[PDB]
Amino acid sequence: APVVTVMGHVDHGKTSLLDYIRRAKQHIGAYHVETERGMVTFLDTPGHAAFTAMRARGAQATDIVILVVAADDGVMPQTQEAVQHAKAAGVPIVVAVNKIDKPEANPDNIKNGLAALDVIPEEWGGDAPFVPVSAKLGTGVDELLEAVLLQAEVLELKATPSAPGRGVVVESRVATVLVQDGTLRQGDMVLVGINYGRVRAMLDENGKPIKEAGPSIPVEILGLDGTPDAGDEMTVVADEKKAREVALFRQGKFREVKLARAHAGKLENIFENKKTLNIVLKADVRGSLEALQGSLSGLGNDEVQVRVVGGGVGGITESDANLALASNAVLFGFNVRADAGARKIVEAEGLDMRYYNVIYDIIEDVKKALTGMLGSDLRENILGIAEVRDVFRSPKFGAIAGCMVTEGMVHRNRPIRVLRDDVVIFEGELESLRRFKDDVAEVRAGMECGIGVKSYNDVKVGDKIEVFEKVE
Ligand SMILES: Nc1nc2c(ncn2[C@@H]2O[C@H](COP(=O)(O)OP(=O)(O)O)[C@@H](O)[C@H]2O)c(=O)[nH]1
Repeated sequence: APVVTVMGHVDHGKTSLLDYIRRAKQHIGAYHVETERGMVTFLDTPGHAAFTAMRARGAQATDIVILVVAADDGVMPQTQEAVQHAKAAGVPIVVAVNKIDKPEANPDNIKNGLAALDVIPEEWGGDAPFVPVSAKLGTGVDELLEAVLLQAEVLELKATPSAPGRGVVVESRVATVLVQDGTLRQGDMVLVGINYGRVRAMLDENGKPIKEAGPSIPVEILGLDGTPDAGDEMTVVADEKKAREVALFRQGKFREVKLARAHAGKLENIFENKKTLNIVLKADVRGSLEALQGSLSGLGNDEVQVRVVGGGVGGITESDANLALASNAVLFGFNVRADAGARKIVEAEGLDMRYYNVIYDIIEDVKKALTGMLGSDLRENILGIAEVRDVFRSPKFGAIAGCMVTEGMVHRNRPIRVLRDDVVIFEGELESLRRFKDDVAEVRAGMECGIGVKSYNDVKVGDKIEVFEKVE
């Protein structure tokens, strides 16, 4: 009885397939279906973003993952990101073409498009299965439900019924847990993550009250003193003082491990702490991604092997940061900046995150990291940010844009970058800046000004302008 997570591109059929499967044989976070070949359960929330977030806390609540693609407009970049996320942990991947109920959409380019992703099918090399399904039409459910269990061909031992409570939390709305090992008879003391309580309500997916929990079945518990996190682990204790002592020891241990990760996980400590140095790469364009991947694929043979575990085009989404945290890798943003959630995750944990705007710099830094004598605190710094709120261009010289300066100081003697959607578009120099039509040469923090950049008039609303100095 494995655990299934649905993964795929947006608007491809993940929710539709999950709903059809549930209806064939009240949203809490998980559900289960009984089949003659064997019971199989699914998690309500699909997508790799939620899958890796709980992965990052060592939960490992996945057994088999299924990709859903479409015969039309198939294998989009998010599908590649999802398969990367599934392979980083390491699980068998079962793929399924969903929209095979379209006006002659051929499920043939999908196979040889996904083949060049280490998802080689059976008829090609014999590595992964391919199934035609259709949530709308209904043809293909039986094949998928047989293949999900057929490809689950590991020992699958343990999960002993008579065992102490051991499960993982899913959704802390009252909460829900999908227990891995043991039984969850109500009334006994329970330690759910950093939390203590007693089992008073033990509702099921359909709301029918029960008292016993299956080996790999979900259950919604209610009665705890509050709300734990979404990736913690739950067990059974006996003494409330024991639970409190365990909670305080967990505070101490987490506070120690955060500093240990922020220390050893930096790029500067690669040689000291093989080890198969992992990196997570983000680039502004596909060419600068492929070139960097080809350069970083081979670097050092006898000592340390560098393998890229990510690779995407756009800003540093919090899913990318969660993947890097789970894989304990090093961020690498080439001409791309992080978002708010990525900034939050990087601030919380260690997450060595360094930016670059030159291809050679990344190879140089990685070579020194493998060598072990790299220099620290180099390659410029950020000294000011402004947000563009209005762009006006008179028909005599149109380059001025109104900007609100946020958390920094913008000046005239330093080069600038202009970026949209956390992606840079131009890196030149500052031509003019003025307040109240007065040509001031220094704008403080929190102020408002009018900025015009030389030899570039394309600024729009909601941009960002960063000012930096090459300091060595
Ligand atoms: N023709 C056809 N349309 C489908 C099929 N499956 C899903 N759809 C449509 O595609 C959309 C899928 O959206 P959905 O998967 O729920 O969004 P997501 O959860 O963000 O991926 C739905 O609005 C359906 O109407 C199918 O097998 N055939």
